[PDB]
Amino acid sequence: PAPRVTVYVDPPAYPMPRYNYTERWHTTGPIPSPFAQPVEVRYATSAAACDMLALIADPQVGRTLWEAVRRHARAYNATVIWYKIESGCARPLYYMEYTECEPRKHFGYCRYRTPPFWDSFLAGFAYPTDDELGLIMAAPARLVEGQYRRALYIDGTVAYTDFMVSLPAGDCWFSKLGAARGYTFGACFPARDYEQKKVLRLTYLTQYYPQEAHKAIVDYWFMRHGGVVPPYFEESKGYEP
Ligand SMILES: *[C@@H]1O[C@H](CO)[C@@H](O[C@@H]2O[C@H](CO)[C@@H](O[C@@H]3O[C@H](CO)[C@@H](O)[C@H](O)[C@H]3NC(C)=O)[C@H](O)[C@H]2NC(C)=O)[C@H](O)[C@H]1NC(C)=O
Ligand SMILES: *[C@@H]1O[C@H](CO)[C@@H](O)[C@H](O)[C@H]1NC(C)=O
Repeated sequence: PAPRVTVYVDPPAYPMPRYNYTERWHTTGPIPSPFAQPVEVRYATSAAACDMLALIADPQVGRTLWEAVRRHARAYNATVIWYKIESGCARPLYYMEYTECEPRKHFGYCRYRTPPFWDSFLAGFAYPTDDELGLIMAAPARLVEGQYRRALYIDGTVAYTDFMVSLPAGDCWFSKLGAARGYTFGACFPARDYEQKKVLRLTYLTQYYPQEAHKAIVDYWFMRHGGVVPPYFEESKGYEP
């Protein structure tokens, strides 16, 4: 019978970033609709309730930057958005804008970034993978089950991936079941609100730590309750009969 206790650990790490960039603060904008061949679907589940969950689908961004270098492109730009898809509506989860990026280097080497805009509930237990293209969730509560949509924009061109998240082991004893005032994900918006430009990022989401520190803060909380961070997160499975 495995104990359910806090454990000693070092404070959250302060990693050195990959590179120096200018952070663009206090920007807003309408988040594009997530709706409308069809979308590549993947599946993510956890064998144990206090496991880490990954949402991983290599989007082949390496090739599309290689394509741009072959056309002598001087730069590229990018936007990464996550949503929770429900009946009729979508919750915005994550927004991140990369501008003036170098295509000869690996994705993300950009002269300008916004901070990542996060849903407040989600940011307490989840952070982007190291390549900033997937998500890691640290022992999510069962209420996290659902359909998560990733939208990758390169040079204005979007590509979508869905993740069907299934959590049959239930809550973990230390899962975060709410943020302040018990709030869970933020408001679900229907397609029309997105189209009419009402889902302003600075209004519904909050600017947050870059991936290195974000991973460090959550990993610390996760580890202090006994969790082990895996050394690798494999690609999420597709549909299998
Ligand atoms: C990331 O870069 C994208 C392009 O690299 C930007 O999207 C492009 O913005 C252009 C404006 O500079 C659009 O302009 C088109 O060109 C003529 C002018 O010659 C206009 O009159 C047209 O009306 C206009 N056409 C269209 C189809 O809008 C580009 O078309 C547009 N291209 C794409 C593929 O979106 C993004 O704005 C930029 N993203 C960010 C966040 O800065
Ligand atoms: C730029 O930042 C990198 C890491 O972020 C650091 O190693 C380097 O010393 C910095 N250089 C300057 C000139 O700021």
